Amino acid sequence: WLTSIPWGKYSNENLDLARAQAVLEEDHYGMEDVKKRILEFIAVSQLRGSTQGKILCFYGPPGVGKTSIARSIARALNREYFRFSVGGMTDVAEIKGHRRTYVGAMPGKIIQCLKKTKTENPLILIDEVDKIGRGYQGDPSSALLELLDPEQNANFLDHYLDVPVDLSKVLFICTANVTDTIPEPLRDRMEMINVSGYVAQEKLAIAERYLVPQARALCGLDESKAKLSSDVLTLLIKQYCRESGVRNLQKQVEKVLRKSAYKIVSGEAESVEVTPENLQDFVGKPVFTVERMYDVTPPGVVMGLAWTAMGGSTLFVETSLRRPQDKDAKGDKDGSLEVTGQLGEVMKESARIAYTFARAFLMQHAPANDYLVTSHIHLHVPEGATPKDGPSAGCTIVTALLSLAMGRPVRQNLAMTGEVSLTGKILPVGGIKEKTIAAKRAGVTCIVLPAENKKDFYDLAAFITEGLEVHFVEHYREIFDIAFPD
Amino acid sequence: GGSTLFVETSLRRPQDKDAKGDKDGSLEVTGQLGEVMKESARIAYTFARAFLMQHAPANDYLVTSHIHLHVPEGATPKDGPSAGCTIVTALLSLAMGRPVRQNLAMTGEVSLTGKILPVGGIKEKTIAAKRAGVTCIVLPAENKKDFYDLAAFITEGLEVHFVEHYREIFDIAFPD
Amino acid sequence: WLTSIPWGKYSNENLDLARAQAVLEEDHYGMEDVKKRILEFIAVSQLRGSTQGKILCFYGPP
Amino acid sequence: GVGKTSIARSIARALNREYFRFSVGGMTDVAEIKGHRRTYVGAMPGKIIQCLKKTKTENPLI
Repeated sequence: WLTSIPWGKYSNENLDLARAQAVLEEDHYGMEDVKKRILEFIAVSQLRGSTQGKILCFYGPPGVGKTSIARSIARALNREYFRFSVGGMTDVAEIKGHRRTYVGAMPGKIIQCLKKTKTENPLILIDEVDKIGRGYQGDPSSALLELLDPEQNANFLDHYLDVPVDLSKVLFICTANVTDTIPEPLRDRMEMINVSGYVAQEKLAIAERYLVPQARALCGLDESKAKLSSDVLTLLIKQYCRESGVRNLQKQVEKVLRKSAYKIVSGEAESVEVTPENLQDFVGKPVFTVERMYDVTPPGVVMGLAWTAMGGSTLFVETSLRRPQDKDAKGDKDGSLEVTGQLGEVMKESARIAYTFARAFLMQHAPANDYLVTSHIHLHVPEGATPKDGPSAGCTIVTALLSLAMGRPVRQNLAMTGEVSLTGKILPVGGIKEKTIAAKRAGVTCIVLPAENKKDFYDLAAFITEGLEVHFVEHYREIFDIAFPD
Repeated sequence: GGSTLFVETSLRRPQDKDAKGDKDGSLEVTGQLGEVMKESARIAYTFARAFLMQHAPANDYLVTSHIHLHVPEGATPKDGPSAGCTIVTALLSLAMGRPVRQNLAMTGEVSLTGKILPVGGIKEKTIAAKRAGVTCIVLPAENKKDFYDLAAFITEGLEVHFVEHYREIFDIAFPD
Repeated sequence: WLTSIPWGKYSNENLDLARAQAVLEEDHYGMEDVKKRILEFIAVSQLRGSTQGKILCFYGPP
Repeated sequence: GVGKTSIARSIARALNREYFRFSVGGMTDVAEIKGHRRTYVGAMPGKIIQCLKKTKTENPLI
């Protein structure tokens, strides 16, 4: 075990920027930030000699190409590759081996990585960093810190092998679908890159240039026998697949290619020209026949954008009058409110703040409207949004409560996300790009965002912001003139 | 497999504690309820209340009455919320007393407003209903393909009913 | 234990689809999805040559 | 991000006494400070023991 380890053996690293740039572009679509960061890394390493190894993490929805882009980076840089599923782990021993006192004790897994790669400047991937239990007899995060410290990593040693080994030239990648649960000490030490979903156009491009040939090769097929139209892929994306990722699209394309291969072997068509008419037999029938859960937004229900752990979503904040408005015409009782959605205490406080603001705003605008003051109401804000992004539904909550008070439905194909501050001031929120792609995928044409988030919508591409009559606000009153124009 | 579970509702307390009383008609739920299913039961409760208020405003039963509902267990938590429609119709029947139409089954999630979402186990629930001997089955519209992907011999003897909103169901179980 | 292991020994695999389909229909009724999935697996393994191994689960009532 | 760790390093450099760091935050078990009983299979001493071994000094800067 000691001898098989490389010692001073550094894998030759690619340094030409154009070549690695082209490799990354041909192995992947989009991901401009990741490719630019790798180009900066190569430029630094070529401008400072020794092949330093920098740490970073890729945060984004699944089925986006994090493992694939890391593999492409290992390929382009010419350095080796090795991954590790840290998710749900509770035994640090595998990273440190043992004390050597066991029967044939093994070293740490990084020792195995160095042995297999045979070189001391490899690419290492860590998947499900956010899923670490860090429970009893575990706490591997500390070891991870020991690994990811810019200075301590240089003297890393194992329980099995107490000799130190340099981990400064080793490049580290980490992948997660959310940035909150990952430990803060581990969070700070490494930078954080956003690979954020795809719209139908990006998914179609990825499928036609990366998924279809890949699965044809997987199914032992050629570009002539199995033919898929871009229209077929678009229809599949719209109806057979509803998420920000690409994984389910991969499953469907693999299924159709499997059926095509079977039809070629035992069937009659030496080659197949897949079309939607034939897509029905190749896959089945549309699963998501509805673009949205609602299309008119009746009174008391409003669309909102949620930055759930898996990309973005178009949730529907709903309200109902759960008691007769007039128990006693003289009665000056409080219009109690019930809230559902598995809400935390911060969510409950935000709902209370939105309730107070809605009452005040009605009293300012419709003083005779005692509906909100005197009515027992129930609002359901669907869960799924991360707790940090949850308070972004206050704007929805307010407009939905107003609509219920006056009965005026919110404007159709309208989505919003923002945070109220007990007076109407709308604050910036996170997950702007995921929410934008969700709204685009849901048919939203008008979108309301805080002014402070304007940039996170303007830094987006142009083909991701077509038909979105954006509405940038700082105070809630403006929205009342948008959601309720008349 | 699948089963047919009879959701039950009872008035576990006197309706007229005080004629002028404006107290909430609280509801208790049995069936080893999880948090998600408890929230689904609450949502169905409020939806049924609002539905009565709209359809029968003079009916204060669901509002001024303390009720108990039991959903028989066996269903996995994922499929649990599918009984929201059953809960709503059971509460409505207890409110008006009109017994639900016989040989009628239903399953579908509710969204605090009556919109009905697709549910899983369509084939398994269909065979459970067929073995149970029903004729009218209510399913979400979005589940329709999952019911039409079944064989032909597996659907005779029942009149399927597809829906995307609960009002249609109120027009089915309570035709009169 | 080390020597008793089959090293490089691969059980000969049926590849014809008619006979396998008839066998599946003879030994069972229904399960059409499973039967056609096995047919597709055999077709893929035959087209690509080597007897590829694949993972799949059968979920249903006991 | 003010320079507490940096100025502790500077103090260790100036005094010439060795330096070592120990993150006690988010920590529950006392084992990492006092090791183990030496009887548990694969037992380890306290992290301070590792510090004393590494520094090769009796008066380092922890």
